[PDB]
Amino acid sequence: SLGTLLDYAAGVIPASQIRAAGAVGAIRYVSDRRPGGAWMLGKPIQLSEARDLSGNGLKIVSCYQYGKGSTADWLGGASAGVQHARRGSELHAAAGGPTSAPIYASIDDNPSYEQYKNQIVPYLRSWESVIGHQRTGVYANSKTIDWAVNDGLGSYFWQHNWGSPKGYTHPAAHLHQVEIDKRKVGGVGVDVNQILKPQFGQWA
Repeated sequence: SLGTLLDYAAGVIPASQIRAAGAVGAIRYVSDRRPGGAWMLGKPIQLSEARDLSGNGLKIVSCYQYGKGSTADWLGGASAGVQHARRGSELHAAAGGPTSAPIYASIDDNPSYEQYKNQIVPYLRSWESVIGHQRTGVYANSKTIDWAVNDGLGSYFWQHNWGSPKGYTHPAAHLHQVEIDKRKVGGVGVDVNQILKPQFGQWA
């Protein structure tokens, strides 16, 4: 690793506490709170929080996840992709996120090849059609990252371990989620991510 990035949905953490926890920045949501998700005070990142993080010399990265499970964003394929990508782009810009920075679209699942080809490919192609190939990031397991890389879908890859081989890091991944909810920072549960490549989608 080149440093740690934290991700969290339950609340907003003062940048001084992210820095005190040993992280060099955070991966933050450019998404709304779904029904049943009003507790996700960490969604979406606001301009004031982005200014706090950057102010303390911390890195910022954008990710998108609205639904989950039975309401996973990618289920609706192309039509779902344009609706979610537009909103993510709008929220990223509202928090002062530059258009030179990507947004990591979430595949918070362990899909089959059938789900990938029939639903995730049109979903991710819609993200590319809205914000561009160069701005399309993908949060997925290493199997899904490999399928996307092999298809030339997406430019940034953030590996999760649900459906990835034990102890494996995909050689194309920019970021790797290595720990889920095993830490609390400023009263908020956080996930830990390792930076693998020097250009990983940081705003600055």
